[PDB]
Amino acid sequence: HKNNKSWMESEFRVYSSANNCTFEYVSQPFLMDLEGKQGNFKNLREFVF
Amino acid sequence: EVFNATRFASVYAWNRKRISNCVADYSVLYNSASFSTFKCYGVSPTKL
Repeated sequence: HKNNKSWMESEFRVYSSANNCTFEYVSQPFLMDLEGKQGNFKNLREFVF
Repeated sequence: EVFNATRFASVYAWNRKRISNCVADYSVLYNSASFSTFKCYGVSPTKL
């Protein structure tokens, strides 16, 4: 967004409609950054569900 | 936000608020001397 001079994320194309909401939770982001450059000797993420 | 709500709801479009994953303290309800009607069915306010 040029007006706010920052990157924004609002086009949530993932889903069309939402109904029958049963749970909602928001908290701090885990293990993320924000840069488009190139890096060397960085880290790996591993999750188990 | 439901009991002390700023705006009201029309009955034909009665609002419904879902409450989950948060501490419930129903003692705050009958301790507040602001409800002229308090009737329960299948449960008692004392044991809530």
